[PDB]
Amino acid sequence: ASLVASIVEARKKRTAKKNITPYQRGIIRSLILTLDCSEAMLEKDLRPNRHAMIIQYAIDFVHEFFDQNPISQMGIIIMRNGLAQLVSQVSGNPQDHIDALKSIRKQEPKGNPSLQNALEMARGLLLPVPAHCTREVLIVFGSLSTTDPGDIHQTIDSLVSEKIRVKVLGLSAQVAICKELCKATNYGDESFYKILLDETHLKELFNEAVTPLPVNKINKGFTLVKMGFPTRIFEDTPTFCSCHSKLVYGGYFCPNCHSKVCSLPTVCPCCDLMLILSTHLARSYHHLMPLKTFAEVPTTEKFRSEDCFSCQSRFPILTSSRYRCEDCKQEFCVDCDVFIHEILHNCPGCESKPV
Amino acid sequence: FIKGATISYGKVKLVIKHNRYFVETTQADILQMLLNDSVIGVHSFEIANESVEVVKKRCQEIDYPVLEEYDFRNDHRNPDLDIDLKPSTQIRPYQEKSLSKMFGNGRARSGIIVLPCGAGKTLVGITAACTIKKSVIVLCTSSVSVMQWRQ
Amino acid sequence: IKPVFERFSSVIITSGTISPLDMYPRMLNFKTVLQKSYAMTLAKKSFLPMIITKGSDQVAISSRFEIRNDPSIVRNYGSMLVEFAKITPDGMVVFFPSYLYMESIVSMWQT
Ligand SMILES: [Zn+2]
Ligand SMILES: [Zn+2]
Ligand SMILES: [Zn+2]
Ligand SMILES: [Zn+2]
Repeated sequence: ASLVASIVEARKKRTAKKNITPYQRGIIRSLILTLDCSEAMLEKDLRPNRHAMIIQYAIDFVHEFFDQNPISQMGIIIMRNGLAQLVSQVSGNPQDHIDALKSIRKQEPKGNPSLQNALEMARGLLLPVPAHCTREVLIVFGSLSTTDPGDIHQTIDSLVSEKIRVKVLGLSAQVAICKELCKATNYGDESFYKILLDETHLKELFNEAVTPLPVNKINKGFTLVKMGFPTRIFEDTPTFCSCHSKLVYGGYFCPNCHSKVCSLPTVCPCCDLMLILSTHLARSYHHLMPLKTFAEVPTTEKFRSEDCFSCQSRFPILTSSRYRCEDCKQEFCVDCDVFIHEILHNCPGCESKPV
Repeated sequence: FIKGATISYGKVKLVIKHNRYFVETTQADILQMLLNDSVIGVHSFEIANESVEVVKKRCQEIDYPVLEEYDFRNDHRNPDLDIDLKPSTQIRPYQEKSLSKMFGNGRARSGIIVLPCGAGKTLVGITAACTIKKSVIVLCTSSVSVMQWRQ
Repeated sequence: IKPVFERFSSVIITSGTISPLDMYPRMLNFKTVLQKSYAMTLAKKSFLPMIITKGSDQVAISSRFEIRNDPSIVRNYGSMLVEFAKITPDGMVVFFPSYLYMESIVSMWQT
């Protein structure tokens, strides 16, 4: 009954994932990572520490977000001891955020939260943000209480007026205020306020939260952006960079002012334009067209092939692990189907199928 | 070895009928085996009460062991000492298991308990006295220590 | 409620937690033409009833009017109060049979 339980849990997951839709999602993103050094995250119920696995899983999320969404920029606000602090603003450089993260790892967490203070200066950080740059904040919380200098509801209505969507990730259980926050922040939706059960589910929440979020018709931002690629020149001399003024052997040229920069994807510092490559736009076409799930055929029918169409391995008999792409009508194994849906972004059976 | 480790349990019983060791048996069936041994001197008889210590050894070699399992509640003759404890004391589960060792039947099984130092062995003995609830005395070859267990 | 009975035929009686039913036609000299009870056909259980007869120290607990001022059982009761105060997300209510006893225990608790 182990395979039957695995099949019915995969059915429940498939019922959750039936809504495969090509929604327009948040691409030009601006992120704030609210963190807390409070005394609640000192508890050794988590091994070695709540704050420990916060530090390492935050480093992993920083890497995953800079990979999956390179063109976006993400900031870090730390809550500690009655007043929140800023250690990293929004940047295309992960290195500064990683260095701040390991500085927080070196230091001790202690304090008590002021979520209104964190939201207020997060509001000020997102104040000079363009309209196409979507404003999103991620929230972690290890407690059940927060004292705040003033009322939270004016802050709530003001941030709703600032057109923001926010996910909140609590430690213990659901809190009614954070549920209301995700409700009013996310147009009545309360799927944005989720609580973990263990570290495996916690990491799964991180891997979900790297992904972009679909955007509504009513908050329409249909416009154009003035984009331009830089040109890499493998130069023969140590040469000054525009930003840090240090002598670099090779690098890029600006498409307009011909200045060089250390890294991509970054704006120009001089003529002030976003300079990316085809990789960064190429990173999210599998968001732009998704990959619909593949028809796991039953063992009752006769099959076109009794071995895998892709990895070329023979199919088993009690259950039929022959998973058929509806866009290609070729059955694949469970291993190849899971790997293609998690990594690959084209069906080779659909490459075989002529159109 | 386990099969040969089968004893005449419940078959020999000494009762102290007011400082008088009456060595009963549960049946007359025990008496015919017991009379084969002649070191001595339902059915009891005269034994030198100091010689009980040596004939306990002697019945260990002739493999009919006596048991000491006090029916204090059925011994109405000895005056009970009904003394309880406070609820603030907390019995640890190994002490609870130790209390279950001599109270598998409720009759006070006599024996040996050795525990590590500082394990509240005084408190375990106090609990054992508070559930035995009869006339009872405490012995130890010292003075400063004996008065501090009194305290 | 007698002049209600002889004034109105269609006298219909209901409540939420009236259990059992039989002593109410005893305490009130009447009868019903029919009476039964209803329990919900809920999908999964979301109210969680349990009976706590002992603290985490395994000490029997009661609120009798004589042993109500027993400070050891009081300390147990506040160990329970501490452990639900640490974990309460939104709201939690405690009742007792008598308000003087509430004021007595909360007075010494604050003390
Ligand atoms: Zn530079
Ligand atoms: Zn430029
Ligand atoms: Zn395969
Ligand atoms: Zn296909």
